[PDB]
This record gives sequence, structure tokens and C-alpha cells, in this order.
Amino acid sequence: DLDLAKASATDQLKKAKAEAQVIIEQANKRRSQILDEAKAEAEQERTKIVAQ
Amino acid sequence: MNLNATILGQAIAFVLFVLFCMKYVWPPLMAAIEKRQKEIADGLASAERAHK
Repeated sequence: DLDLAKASATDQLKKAKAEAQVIIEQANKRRSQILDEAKAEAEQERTKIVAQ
Repeated sequence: MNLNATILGQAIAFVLFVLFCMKYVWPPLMAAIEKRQKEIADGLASAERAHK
């Protein structure tokens, strides 16, 4: 019962660490999406105001 | 019945079997039982530790 418990605990922990690592990389994908859209509307704001 | 010196020779036989039983027989037997009782108790503790 102690041996089997160790194996699942490890299996559970490895799953939890995998989802947490995915969520931080998904957060960096959200960051880089937000930053590229910010850059995209900053160039577009300048170009419209000078055109104006 | 016959009042007899067998009372004295049997008192030597009695004492010598209690000294050898006290030293040699009883400490090793109780060691073996109580060591098994500890193993069973460590089994109980191990189950609780697994679920913790």
C-alpha cells in the first residue's frame, strides 16, 4: 500500500508539473500575442495620425 | 509419608532449572515474540504513512 501510493503520487505530481509548465508557456503565448497586437496598433495609430 | 532427604536434592534440581531457564530460556523467547509484535505495529504505522 505504501509502494503503490508512491508510484501514483509521482504520477500525479508529474501530471501537475506538466500542466503548470504548459500554463506558463501558454501565458507567454498570450503575452507575445498581446505585445504584437500592441505593436500592431501603435504603428497603425502613428500612420493614421500622420496621414490625418 | 516417609520424611526424607529427597526434599533437599530436589531443591538443588529446582534452583538449577530456574537459573538456566531465567538466563537462557526466557530472554531469547520473549525477544522473538516482542520483535514480531513490533513488526506488526510498524506495519500499522506504514499504512497510515502511505495515505498521508
